[PDB]
Amino acid sequence: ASNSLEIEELARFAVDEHNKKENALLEFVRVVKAKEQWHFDYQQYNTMYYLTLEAKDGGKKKLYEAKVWVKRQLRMGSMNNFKELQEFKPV
Amino acid sequence: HMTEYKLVVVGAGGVGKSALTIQLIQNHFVDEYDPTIEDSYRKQVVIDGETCLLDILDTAGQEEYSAMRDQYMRTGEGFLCVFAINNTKSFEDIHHYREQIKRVKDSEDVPMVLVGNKCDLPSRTVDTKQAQDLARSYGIPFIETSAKTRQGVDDAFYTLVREIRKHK
Ligand SMILES: Nc1nc2c(ncn2[C@@H]2O[C@H](COP(=O)(O)OP(=O)(O)O)[C@@H](O)[C@H]2O)c(=O)[nH]1
Ligand SMILES: [Mg+2]
Repeated sequence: ASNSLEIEELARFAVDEHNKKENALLEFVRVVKAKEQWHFDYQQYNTMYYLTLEAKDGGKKKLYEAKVWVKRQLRMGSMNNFKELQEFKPV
Repeated sequence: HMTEYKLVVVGAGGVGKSALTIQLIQNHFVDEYDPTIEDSYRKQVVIDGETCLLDILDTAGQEEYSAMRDQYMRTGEGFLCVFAINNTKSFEDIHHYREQIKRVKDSEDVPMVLVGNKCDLPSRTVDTKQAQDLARSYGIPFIETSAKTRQGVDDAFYTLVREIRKHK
């Protein structure tokens, strides 16, 4: 069930990926807004997640917009999963 | 607040319909389920954040009279069409299972997944390419599963639910 993900899981992924890429220490609080846009093709069940989340930055609660891209693709009888943080910026 | 999805598992005797269904319901391999018995199951599962109730019929055949099977075939929203990768005849039969579904639904575009089960076996007779070509010609997704190891079981059922969503 590894490609069945909830909004909260994708928001934690976004914060964790940002912290890794930018050597930051944002602490996830909650999701404020989410838009999920599914993109279907033959054997493709892909989703763009537009997330507004609250995270603590140096002890101060701030809002961030994150975009997470998820690919769920069947190739030669096998499910192929991919997740990437596309964008993370303060509001 | 559950979204109900009515699913039907079809395919030749012996391909693993019962084993696949029971892996999803009971999370273990039941390797000797009476090949003549049909049963339905109600599985509460969260898929992509949606709380779902999967109403699943495990069919035992398409010839013996069954009010329940006729009802599920007519009103079913999505179908797993299962063959075994070591049984060429089960793969050749897929055409006839798909034709029955298209006929009872009176539609060319019915949510389906082609499932090549027993992908644990070394005794493959149906090449992945051969199965993928058939699925592509039908416009239906293809996945290989093992009910024995539970490989691909969740993805087959989740894929069928995602196929139903595309069509709803
Ligand atoms: N090796 C292997 N055997 C399987 C698998 N799934 C089912 N079987 C066996 O294949 C036979 C038929 O399985 P069953 O689920 O009863 O098939 P059904 O007639 O389609 O319901 C039984 O002997 C099962 O133990 C699998 O994934 N791998
Ligand atoms: Mg059976």
